[PDB]
Amino acid sequence: GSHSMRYFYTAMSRPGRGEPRFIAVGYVDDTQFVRFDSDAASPRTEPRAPWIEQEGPEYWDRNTQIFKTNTQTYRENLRIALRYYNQSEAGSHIIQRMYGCDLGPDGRLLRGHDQSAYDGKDYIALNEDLSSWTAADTAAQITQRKWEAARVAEQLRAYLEGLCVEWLRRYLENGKETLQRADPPKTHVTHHPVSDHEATLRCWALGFYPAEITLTWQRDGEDQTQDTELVETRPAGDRTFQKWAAVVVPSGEEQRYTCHVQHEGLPKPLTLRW
Amino acid sequence: KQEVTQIPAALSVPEGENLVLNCSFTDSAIYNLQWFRQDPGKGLTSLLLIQSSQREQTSGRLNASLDKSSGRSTLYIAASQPGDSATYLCAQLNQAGTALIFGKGTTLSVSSNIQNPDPAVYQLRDSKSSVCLFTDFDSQTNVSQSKDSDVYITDKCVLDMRSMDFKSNSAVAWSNKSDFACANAFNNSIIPEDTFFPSP
Amino acid sequence: QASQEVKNW
Amino acid sequence: MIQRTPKIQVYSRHPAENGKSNFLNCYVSGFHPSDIEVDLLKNGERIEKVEHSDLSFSKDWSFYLLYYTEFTPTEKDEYACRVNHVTLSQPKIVKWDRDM
Amino acid sequence: NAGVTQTPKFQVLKTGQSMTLQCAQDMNHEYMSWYRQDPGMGLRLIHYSVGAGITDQGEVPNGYNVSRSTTEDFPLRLLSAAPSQTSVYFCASSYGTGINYGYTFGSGTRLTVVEDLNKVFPPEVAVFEPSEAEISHTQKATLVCLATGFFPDHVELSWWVNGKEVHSGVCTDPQPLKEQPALNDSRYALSSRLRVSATFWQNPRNHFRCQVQFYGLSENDEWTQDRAKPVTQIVSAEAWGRA
Repeated sequence: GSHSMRYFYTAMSRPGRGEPRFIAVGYVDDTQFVRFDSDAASPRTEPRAPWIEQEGPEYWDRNTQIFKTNTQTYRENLRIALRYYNQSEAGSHIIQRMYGCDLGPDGRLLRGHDQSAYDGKDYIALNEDLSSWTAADTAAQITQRKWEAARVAEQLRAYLEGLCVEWLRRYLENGKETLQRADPPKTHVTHHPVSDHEATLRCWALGFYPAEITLTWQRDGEDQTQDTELVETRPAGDRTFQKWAAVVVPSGEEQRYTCHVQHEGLPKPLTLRW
Repeated sequence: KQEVTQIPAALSVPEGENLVLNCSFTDSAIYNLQWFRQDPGKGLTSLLLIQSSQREQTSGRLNASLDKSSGRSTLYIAASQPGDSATYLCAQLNQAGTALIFGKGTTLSVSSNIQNPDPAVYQLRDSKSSVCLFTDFDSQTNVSQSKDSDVYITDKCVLDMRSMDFKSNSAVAWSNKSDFACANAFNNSIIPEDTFFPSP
Repeated sequence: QASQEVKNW
Repeated sequence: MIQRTPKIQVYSRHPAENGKSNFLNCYVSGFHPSDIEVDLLKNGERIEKVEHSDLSFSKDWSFYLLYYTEFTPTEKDEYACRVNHVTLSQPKIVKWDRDM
Repeated sequence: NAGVTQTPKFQVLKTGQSMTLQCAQDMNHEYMSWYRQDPGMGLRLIHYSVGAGITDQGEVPNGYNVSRSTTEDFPLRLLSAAPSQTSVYFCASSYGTGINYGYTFGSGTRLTVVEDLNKVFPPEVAVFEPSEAEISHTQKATLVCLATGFFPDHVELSWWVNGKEVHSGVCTDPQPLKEQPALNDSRYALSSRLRVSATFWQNPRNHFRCQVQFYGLSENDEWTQDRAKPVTQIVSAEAWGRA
C-alpha cells in the first residue's frame, strides 16, 4: 500500500588512501534501482533493477551529473564539519544522507524526509512541514542558519512534492510486476536440545518480500513471551529473505508454545506449530 | 549538447502592436525557462521565469508560455512601446541545475509613429574644428555608409520631446575636408526625394 | 530521480 | 567517531546437504565506521574467490554488507568467517554450523 | 539594497598582463557564475561555483581562473591577456541549483585587450550650434555633438543642461562607427544630438554641456610615448545661447 522512494548518500574521508568517496544509492520500497560510485573508473549511474533499464540516455546523464556535483559538494562539507567540530584534518569521517518521499495509499503525498548525519550521529533533518530544520548539535545550528538564508528547504519542497512523487508513481507502474509481487513466506520447525531438563526450538520464515515480518513465541497465550532470541532478517542473496526465532523451553513443554507468523503477502494470520 | 535557438533573431514592430518572441529548447525532467532584456550598458534585466510544470505566466504587458511537448516558449509583449526596444534573451536551465543555457538573443526594434513628416536637411557651425544634420524623416527611410571613403555617416535614431509630443528621426554626416558641403552620399539615390537643400 | 538541490554545510 | 560493533550472521541461503555445492552467506550488520575486513575461511585457509554485495546503510546510520562464495559442504562441516573492525580489539572468527 | 556589483566596468589591457574581475553579492546566493558575450556567439559560460570552495569549468574556460573562498565573491583572473579575450563579461548569481529561483546579473565589464597601449587615444569632443534655417522651419534647436578619434569603445556620452543631466530630447548613437572600417586599431567616432525648443536656445542665459567620459589607463601604467597618457578622463563641451 504505502510506497516509498529513498536516496541514500554516503561520503567518507580516507586520508592517505585517496580523495573522499561518495556512494549514491536509490531505493523504491525495499528495492535498489540506481548506484553511483566515485571510485568506479568511469563514474556513472548504473542500473540495479529491471524496469529502470528502459530509461533513455538523458535520465542517466542528469542523475550522473548531479551525483558528480554532489561528490564535490559533500567533500567540502566534510572539510566544513572539521572546522565546526574542531577536528584533525587527518581524521577519517563519514557523512550520510537519507531523503525521499512517502506516498499515500490513494496516490497522494503522505510524508517527505531529508535526514542527515555525521559519523553516525544525527546532524540535521527536515521537519514534516518541509519548511524548517531540526538541528541537533550547536554546529548544525550554524548550518541551519545558512540553509534558512539560502531557502534550501524551499528548493527541497518542490522536489519532494513534485519530481519525487511523479517519478515514484512512474517507477511503480513500470515495475509493478516485481514491486507489488508481495511474495509470501514459508515455515520450517526444528528443536536443538541441551537435554539437561531443557531444550531450544526455532520458528523459521523463508523467501518473503517485503522484509516486514513478525515472529512471536506466545506460549499458548502465557504471560511470558520474551524469553525468546530473535534475529534480524538476513538476506539469502537469492533476492529472497530468511528469518528464524529461537526459544529455550524447559523439557516438558513440547507443544505448549504457539509461534505467531505474520507477513503482508499472507492476508490471513498464520499460526502453524509442530 | 543543450542548444537554445531564438528565431526570429530580429523584429521590427510598429508602436502599439503586439508581438511574439519565440524560443526553442529540449525538454528535460525538470527545468526553468527565463527571459531577459539586454539594454546596451545595463546588463541583463530579469523579466519573467516559467517552469516545466507551468504552461503560462503573466506580468503586466508580458506573457510567457511553455509547451514541454514541442520544446518551445513564447514571450508576448502587449502595447509595444519605443523603450521596449532592446535585445531579448531566452535561457533554459541545464539538467543538473549548474548553469543557464543562453540563446544568441533576438533584437527588438519598436518603430515610433512620426506624426508630422517634414524631411529636411540643415547645416551647423563646424569649420572651427563641414557637419550637417539630415532630420525629420519618414519611418521607412534608411541610410548608407557613404562608400566608406573618408566621408563619415551615422545611422538613424529617434529623440522624443514630450514637451511638444514631437518625435524626430535624426542622422549626422561630416568630413574634415570642406570640399563637400553636405553631400547626402546615399546609394546614388538622390532622384526620388523632396528633401530640403543641404546648402546653407 | 535525484534532487539537484545543492546543500552546502 | 561513534564506534558500533559488527553483527555477524553466517547462514547458508539454501539448505545444507551432503556433497553438493551451496551458498555461504556472512551477513555483517550494525557496524560503523564503514571500513571492514571480512573474509571466508576453509579449514582456516582464506578462500581467494569471494564476491561482496555493494555497500548500503540502514535507518540507524549503520552500514550492512554481505559476502558470498561457493562452497561444497561435507560432513566434517568445517567452514567459518573472519571479520576485522576498528571496534574489534582482536579479530573475531565465527564458525559455520549446519544447524543448531 | 541588493544586486550583483561588477568591478570594473571598463578596462584596457595589453597582451600578457594580469587582472582580476570582481563580482560581489549580499543576497545570500550560494551559486555564482561567469559568462561572456561576443557578437554572433551569444552568452557563453566560463566558470560556475555551486558553493564556496567548489568550482568547475564551463564551455569556454581556457585562459580564465576563478576562486570562491567566500560565498559573497567570485573573482575572475586573466593570468595572461589575449586578443581573443576582448568581450563583455557578465556575472550571475542565484540561491542555488534548484528551479525555484532565477539568475540575477550585473551591469557588465567591457574589456579590450590591445597589442600596444600606444594605440589607445583620448576622445575629441566638439559641439556644433543649431542652424538658422532650422529655427524658422521647425521651431526647434537641433544641437549635435561629435566625439572623434577615440580607442577603445570604452566611452559614455551625457548631456548636462545647467547643473543636471537631461534624458529628454536626446539621441546618442547605439553603436559607434569606426573611422577606418577595415582596421582593428581604428579610432572610433560617435555622434549625439539634443533637440530643444528654439526659445531655449534663443535665450542666451542657458548652459548646455556635451560631456564624454573616456576610460583608459592609470598613473601606474607605463607611457614612454611623448603624447599625454590616455588616462580615464572627461572631455566636456559647452554651448550658450546665440541668435
